[PDB]
Amino acid sequence: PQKSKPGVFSFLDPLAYEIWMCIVFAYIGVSVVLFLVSRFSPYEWHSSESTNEFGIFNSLWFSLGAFMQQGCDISPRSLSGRIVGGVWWFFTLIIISSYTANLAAFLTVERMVTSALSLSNVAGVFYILVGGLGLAMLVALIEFCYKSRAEAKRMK
Amino acid sequence: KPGVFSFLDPLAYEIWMCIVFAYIGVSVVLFLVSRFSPYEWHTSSESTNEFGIFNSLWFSLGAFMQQGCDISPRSLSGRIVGGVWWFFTLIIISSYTANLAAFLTVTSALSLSNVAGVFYILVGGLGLAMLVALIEFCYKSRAEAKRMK
Amino acid sequence: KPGVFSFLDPLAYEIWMCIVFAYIGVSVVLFLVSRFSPYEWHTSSESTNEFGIFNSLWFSLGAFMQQGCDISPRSLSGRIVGGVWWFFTLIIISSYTANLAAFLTVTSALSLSNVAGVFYILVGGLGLAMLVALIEFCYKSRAEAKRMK
Amino acid sequence: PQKSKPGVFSFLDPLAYEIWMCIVFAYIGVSVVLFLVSRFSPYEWHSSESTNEFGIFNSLWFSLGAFMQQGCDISPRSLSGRIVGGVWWFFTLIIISSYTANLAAFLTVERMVTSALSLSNVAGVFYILVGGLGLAMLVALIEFCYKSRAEAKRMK
Amino acid sequence: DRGVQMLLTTVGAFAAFSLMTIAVGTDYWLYSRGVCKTEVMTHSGLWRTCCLEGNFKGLCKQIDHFPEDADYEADTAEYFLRAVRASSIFPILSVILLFMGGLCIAASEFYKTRHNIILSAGIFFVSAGLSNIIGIIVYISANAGNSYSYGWSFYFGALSFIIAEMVGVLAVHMFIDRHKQLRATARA
Amino acid sequence: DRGVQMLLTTVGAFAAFSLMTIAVGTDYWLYSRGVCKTEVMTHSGLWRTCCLEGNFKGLCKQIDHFPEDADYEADTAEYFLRAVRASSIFPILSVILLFMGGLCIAASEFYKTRHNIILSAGIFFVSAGLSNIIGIIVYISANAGNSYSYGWSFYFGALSFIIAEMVGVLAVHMFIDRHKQLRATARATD
Amino acid sequence: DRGVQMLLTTVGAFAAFSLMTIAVGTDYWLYSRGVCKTEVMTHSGLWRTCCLEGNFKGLCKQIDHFPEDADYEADTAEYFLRAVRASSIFPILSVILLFMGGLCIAASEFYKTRHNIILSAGIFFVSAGLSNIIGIIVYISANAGNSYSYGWSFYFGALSFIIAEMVGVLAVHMFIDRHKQLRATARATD
Amino acid sequence: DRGVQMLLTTVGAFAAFSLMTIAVGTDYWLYSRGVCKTEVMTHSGLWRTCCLEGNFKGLCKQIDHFPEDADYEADTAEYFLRAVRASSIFPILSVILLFMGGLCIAASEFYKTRHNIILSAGIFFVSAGLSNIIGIIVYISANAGNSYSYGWSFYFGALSFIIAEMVGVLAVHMFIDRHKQLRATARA
Ligand SMILES: [Ca+2]
Ligand SMILES: [Ca+2]
Repeated sequence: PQKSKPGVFSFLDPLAYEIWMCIVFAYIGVSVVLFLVSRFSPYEWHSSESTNEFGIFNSLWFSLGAFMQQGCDISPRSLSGRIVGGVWWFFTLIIISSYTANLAAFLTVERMVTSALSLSNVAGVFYILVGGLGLAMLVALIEFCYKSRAEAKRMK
Repeated sequence: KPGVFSFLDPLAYEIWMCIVFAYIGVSVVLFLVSRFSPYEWHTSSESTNEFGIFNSLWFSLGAFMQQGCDISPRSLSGRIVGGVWWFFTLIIISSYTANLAAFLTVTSALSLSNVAGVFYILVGGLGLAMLVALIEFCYKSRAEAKRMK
Repeated sequence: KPGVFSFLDPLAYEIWMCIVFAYIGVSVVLFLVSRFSPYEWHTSSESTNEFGIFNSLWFSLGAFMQQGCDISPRSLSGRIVGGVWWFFTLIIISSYTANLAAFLTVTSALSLSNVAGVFYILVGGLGLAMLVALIEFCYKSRAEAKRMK
Repeated sequence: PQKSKPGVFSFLDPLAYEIWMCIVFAYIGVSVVLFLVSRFSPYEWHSSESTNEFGIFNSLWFSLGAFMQQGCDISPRSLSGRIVGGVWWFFTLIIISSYTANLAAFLTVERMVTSALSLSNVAGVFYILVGGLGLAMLVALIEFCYKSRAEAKRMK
Repeated sequence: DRGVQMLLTTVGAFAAFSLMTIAVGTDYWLYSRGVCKTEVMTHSGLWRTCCLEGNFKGLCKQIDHFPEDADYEADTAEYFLRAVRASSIFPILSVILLFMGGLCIAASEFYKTRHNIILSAGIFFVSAGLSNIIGIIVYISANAGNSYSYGWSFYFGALSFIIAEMVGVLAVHMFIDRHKQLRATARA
Repeated sequence: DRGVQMLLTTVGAFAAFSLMTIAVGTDYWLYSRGVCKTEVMTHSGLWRTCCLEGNFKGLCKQIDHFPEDADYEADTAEYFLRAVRASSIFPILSVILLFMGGLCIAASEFYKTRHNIILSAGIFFVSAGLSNIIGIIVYISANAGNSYSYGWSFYFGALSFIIAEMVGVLAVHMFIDRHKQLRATARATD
Repeated sequence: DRGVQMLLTTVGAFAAFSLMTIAVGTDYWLYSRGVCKTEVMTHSGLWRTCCLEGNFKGLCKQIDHFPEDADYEADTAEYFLRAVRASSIFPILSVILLFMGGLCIAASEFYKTRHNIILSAGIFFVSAGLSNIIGIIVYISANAGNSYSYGWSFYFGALSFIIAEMVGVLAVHMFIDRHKQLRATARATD
Repeated sequence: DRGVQMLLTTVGAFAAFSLMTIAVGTDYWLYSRGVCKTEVMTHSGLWRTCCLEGNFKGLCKQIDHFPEDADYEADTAEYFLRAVRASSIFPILSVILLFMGGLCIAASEFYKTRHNIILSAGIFFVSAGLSNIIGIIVYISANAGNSYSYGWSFYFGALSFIIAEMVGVLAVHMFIDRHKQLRATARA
């Protein structure tokens, strides 16, 4: 039959589905453990502010930045937090090195059921990026609308 | 026959054009979601964050180039934009590196003729930056001279 | 037959051992050149920089893992150490990635069996960190209880 | 004849010697231009301190960190400084992507005149690292000795 | 200046809207090999294809968005992409959003006491730019689905996207400055 | 907001415990070709595999966790993995940790004076999730040694892990809030 | 320290100008096999190539910068590169910029009241180095279209570039120090 | 405490020196195939090689650091590496630096008024660790120049390197604290 071009989500091809699910679970667990070891101790607090900035949302942001090879403006300072960060960094290095080794080959595989990369092979990432931009705009607008309504209700 | 700009071969021209368009759009949306709402301004008014349009463009350029960032978004929508841009950057840069490695092995050392274009671009950028700095300097000097009159 | 820790295959075991030794030595030398001299302490005394032994180890680990850094050396000798460590890290990590790409193509998706070891290591590290935090917490609680007596 | 293993400095094999020399020249030029556009204007100054931290030494450090894909605690803030930084980032991306594509193959090439990497193939980088550590220790000791002698001379 | 910013925003919005309308209407998007009756150089747009040389110059054809193919084993993603390209819903949506942003600008000119209209115009312009990006990606992906070139209608669309993003930035800045002025007046 | 947070924590803890218990108990973990007699589509869990449809529908057979013959003792890692999978010690440990966390929550609601109990509960929940993760990996690794699919017991376990993480975060937040109140009261009284 | 800095800047500017002038003038840029008649070891510069040793030692021939035949025009970039190499506009521009920087240094030492001149000098030096870099690349690219080596004229040019960068940095430092003194005097008088 | 830090530094320095001396002296560095008279399992060290099984157990040979090879086309780098390995100058230098650091520790114990002796001891320990790293790399590279294993002398050397780095860190901390105390006394 006709050759089957890779799907719109072919960027997930290099890793199996179980690997992706385990990566999601590991990311959630790492963020939760980082937040717990960073904020649970009452002796890490000072009306009172924590010594570190690693809340649950900030822990998730730090873990996502570490996995994306980008980084953020914060970094763990405690011993246990730094252990979590280092082990997550090692996991990220291994997994990303495995994933990015042959990404283009998975993006341009032909199946029956060298050349430059075409826009058709990477259209899915563009679609996801534009969808994320739209979602962020909608979330910001919703928050603005909510705050404006609350301020108006307070005024009258 | 590879040319001076043969380093752009692994990606198609449409991919480069759409990368530029996506970069512009991401920077604009990041600035919009970071600065539009009046509830992030507190009493010349000062914003809680520092994500202006110029700062947003700098952040997006740094994120795409896999370089360090001076600032990071803190809001929910700004972080959504940053995360989706990080995902896009990871996929695109990884694909470019994989395709470049495939291209380069079609063990011979790389020649200067194959990468002369990037040197030309770098020198042109340095000249443009020096010209811009000098223009700004002489403009400010003229403004100060007019003020002193 | 690749095992659970097959991700370490591209580099020999001696390379990993020497990487660990080099990391320890680089951290120690960075701390030494950053903190030994009494002329970088100004009036509990405070240092001009923040490169203690623990901070030096964290900096070296972050540099080797291609992750963001909280601090950067500012002195001449500290920057020499940082630059040579950056060069070493670039060479070693690039060689590991190139050899891993060679290994993985001896287009089949990677299986969970090939990377189960890194998940085991990650979970063990999380458990160790939680245990360390709990130990420190209960130690401090005992100290506070003794103080209140 | 017998197979010739790659030399102690085989990590420079992927790029030609002219490319390395041009990289050194480009690094020097980029650092100099960054410092010039960051510090020359009297309107960027405030007994008086500059708005930015980009002296010549700091410019060289920033350029080296950008080329090493590591980064530092400073980043250009002016328009011209950011132009220099962005063009240097693009140059670094292209050159490093070209250099690291097949580093292991150049490290393990056999000539007459897959397998795991051995320590013999990467002994040169270890030698250079230890030499740099020794040089840094010597420089720190020399500075300490100089300052101690100056303080002693001031005392008496 | 508020007046200068208003003039620049209006001029940019009109320019982007006109460029998008011209790009959608015109049929010089692509130059490639093809036929114009019922394999020569031919310029095609979103709707029509016409050969610019040969014995059949001028007379030309509608694009067969759903050609008489084998019709067997056609993925739903392929059909979705083909339908989206055939409708050209994203370029038309970009045109509509640009028109709505211009209408918001005019209304704010007539309703200077209301400040949310500036924000609405900025949102419309940014959304139009995003829709244009999606439309360009869809058009190129459908085209790729061997020597060709892009005409001036494609570049008109790209310029319209850039100008729309610029005008959205200007409108957001205008909204920010108006709220800053309101806060300064209330505080003083 | 303390009552709402505590109600959410209790409900989530019970839900995660029930989901993990059901996932361990039920045998709809994997759908694959096999035989239930000591080839046909079968559903297998952690303990037994049963044939659906066919002439032997509804017949269940205990899973043999030590396949092959000749007892090739060339690797100890494979035997360790087989023993861990056969014992299923990690899913059961996750269930036990969830039960202990729920018990700690009940004890905290009873005493209403010892804050550390709350903290302990949170740890248990987080620990449970970690154990859950390991179990999942082990299970998939055990399937390494024909298209297959995962049943609703696998996703029940995954949902249990997610809810356990959420409940652990909520418990840690409650602990932090209790210490905030304690610090505020101490500041007021001093 | 102003006098020491000015002396260093002047000496470095003169050295860089002399090195660039010698590199452009001399013909020991490249050692390679070739012929100096219109194969033997020859040394070639920017303009002429001469045979060393052999029966035609000491004979110099103008370099033909437009090789091959049929005058193929499929590429304009190649013709641009060949024209740029034949003109050698970038090394000569670097020499001119170094001369202008030295002239600006002399004019600044003469007037001793106009600070901007100093700044201009620095720019020239930096600009010269940039031009130098381009020339080097162009030259090597021109050699793309047998083992070879580079003579002492190539390294004279490289040293000229390095010294030009150093002198530009020194001139910028002198400009900054002059504005520091101006600001200090203004603060003292106000 | 100052006394506890003194005791830990002295104990670690003695342990590292003893481990390095034992590793250099002993001949259980590597297990590999080889001969012991004039291809069986054999343990070899820096100087001697001895087969641990067979008909020639015990009686054994000095390592031929410069074997009777073809002698043609011997690179200068290869000869330099072979000479460095044959001399074992880096393990011996590590032993000497550890001994000098211990001597500095003893002198500082006898010369408590002088603080630069602590710094000298720390520098000696760090240098000994660096020399040990270089020696390990040289030994492995020369060995590689097919089934083998590493004995307990190699691991004794590695442990000595780790302990030496730890003791250097402790000595540097000691120097820092002594200077801090001097500054505090002068300031107050
Ligand atoms: Ca980075
Ligand atoms: Ca690669």
